[PDB]
Amino acid sequence: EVRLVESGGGLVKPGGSLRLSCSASGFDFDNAWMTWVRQPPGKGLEWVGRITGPGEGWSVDYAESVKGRFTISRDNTKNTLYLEMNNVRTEDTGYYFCARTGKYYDFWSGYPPGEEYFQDWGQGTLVIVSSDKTHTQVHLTQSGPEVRKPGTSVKVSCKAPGNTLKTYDLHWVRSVPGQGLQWMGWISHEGDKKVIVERFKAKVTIDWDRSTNTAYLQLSGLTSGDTAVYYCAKGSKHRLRDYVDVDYLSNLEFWGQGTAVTVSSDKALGCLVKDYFPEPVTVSWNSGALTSGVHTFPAVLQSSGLYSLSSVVTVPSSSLICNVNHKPSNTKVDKKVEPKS
Amino acid sequence: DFVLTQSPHSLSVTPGESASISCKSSHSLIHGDRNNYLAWYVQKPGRSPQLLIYLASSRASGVPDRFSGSGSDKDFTLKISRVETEDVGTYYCMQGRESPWTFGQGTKVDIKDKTHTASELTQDPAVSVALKQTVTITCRGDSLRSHYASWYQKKPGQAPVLLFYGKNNRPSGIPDRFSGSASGNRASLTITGAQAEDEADYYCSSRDKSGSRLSVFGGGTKLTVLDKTHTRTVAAPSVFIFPPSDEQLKSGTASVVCLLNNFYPREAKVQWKVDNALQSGNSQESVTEQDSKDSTYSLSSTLTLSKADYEKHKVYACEVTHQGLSSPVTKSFNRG
Repeated sequence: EVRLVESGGGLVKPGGSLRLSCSASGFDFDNAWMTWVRQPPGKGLEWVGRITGPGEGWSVDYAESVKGRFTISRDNTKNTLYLEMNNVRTEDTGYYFCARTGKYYDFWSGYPPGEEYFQDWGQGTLVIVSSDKTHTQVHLTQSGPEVRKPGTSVKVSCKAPGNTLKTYDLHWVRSVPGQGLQWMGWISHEGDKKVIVERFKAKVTIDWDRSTNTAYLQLSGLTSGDTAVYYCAKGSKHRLRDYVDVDYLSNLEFWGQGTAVTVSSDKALGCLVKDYFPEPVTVSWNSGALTSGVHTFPAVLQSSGLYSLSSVVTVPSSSLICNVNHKPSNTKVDKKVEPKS
Repeated sequence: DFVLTQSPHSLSVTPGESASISCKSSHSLIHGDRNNYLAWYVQKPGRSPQLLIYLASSRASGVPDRFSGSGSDKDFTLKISRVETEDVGTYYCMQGRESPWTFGQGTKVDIKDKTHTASELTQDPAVSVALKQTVTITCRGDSLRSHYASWYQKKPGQAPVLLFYGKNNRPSGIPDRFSGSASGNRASLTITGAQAEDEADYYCSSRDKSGSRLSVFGGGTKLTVLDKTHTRTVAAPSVFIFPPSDEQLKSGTASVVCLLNNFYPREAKVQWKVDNALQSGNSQESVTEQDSKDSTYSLSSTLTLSKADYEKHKVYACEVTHQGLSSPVTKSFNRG
């Protein structure tokens, strides 16, 4: 029910300014404390600031490496939170999360400032502070950021203006957070080879329509592990014949902008436990007796929202009750399987 | 395939100094007349991956000369003298000799600050425990004499999840294998049951000085799991197929399941034939773990369709393409 999302993150020159926006919904924003927390890439989290509540005086407290330079304010009408970053440095580059702050104070002993903890977190926006122009080398443009329901088909485009570069071989590379870069496939500019990695060979399709100098990347069967940024890169190679030409990659020179795609995970017979509201449920076979090869399967969140898991067990061919009990919903579901026709 | 080894994993060097990354491969990367197919790329964060060095030591156009590569055969090296500000980013090495041409792991490069380098909450970063074992991550600080500590799980590129806080307060949904304790100037978080999904960063949060309105995070701890293999025997699954029950046909849905019982390796490609044709968004799966009784896996591929669409076709198929199995052991259904 608690939804925290951040926006306004982009690129600002050193010494410039940028306003971050954290929209909240799903609780009482009027009396809830809010905290800003940043994390530089590949480093650790760092407490930035926090704003108090109504009777608490709307007072704000900042970190020392932030004090005076940044500024936190809240608007309890739009249910949004702002962080105004002024005189920004090359040290303030990293992800910026907002979180609903908790007020923990043990009752009976009783102490002075207690502690602060952060309950719900936002997905985080990114702020980059490194000058440059980013547009002087935009010879390769891609499609806008797409969002798909898990299982749809998304097509990533990659075009050079008119008829720009061709003698470089087209390549597709995916950038997974933390996992690093990963090569997906390529099409030789000669057109004789279109090799896709055996890993991505299931769902991915590479196409090159040469009439308009445009590259395509088809992604069907979208899972939550493909949430990443997709880059198209054209690079040189070295080819020499053998018995059947053989190609050797030289480099990946001109890179694209990177299409960010996100799949929304938020916005011997056996028995089945389908459509039960809270996770999880337990399945014991024959009132807790059958254990030889009992393969109760984990639960998945289906399109309805409720969970659905399987529970089977291997049975010999000579012998030709699953005691399911879903307590967090008050449903005693003992059942027995039998075929019929 | 044949992959690379990128080390050191991460460096935090002072500006104006020199740095070096090494990239090691499985086999060679050399052809005739002295060529070496390997390139170096930088991904300055947010901006697209930038190319610096290609074909062993050849420097790309526009790249400053402070960037320079070396090495040959199977071990290469990249040096950056006079490291400056915007040299931050994850540096990768890519081979171009062996198809499919793969990448490395990346070396997240950071600039040492040498200013206020005194994290109020001490937190050692390297922690590893075996599978199905117990491990305790500790946090130290002067403010822990009179304040508790909250614990958070941080998987890269996602929202940090709060795990434990206060005396003995654990949120719902969070698994109960997480437990928080404290004593003296120390606060601890113990994961009694070791699961693979627990591998992430872990941060302790509390005050800085005793009696202070601010909060402070620790340095962070990268927990690492040490799962084994038990017995790695390429073993075929046992494939069955079940139809939707008639009790389910008195509603609005109808699911078709396909079973794979006790197999190895983990890889198995299941392709559904709604009517000798693939599916575009109506099939899900679920898999158990190593049963510790035979150390093999499982599979439960479900094909959920509406009842108005189930009685349409008459021949569904579950295709199992495996490594131990050679042919598409397919299982079909009828209604009699």
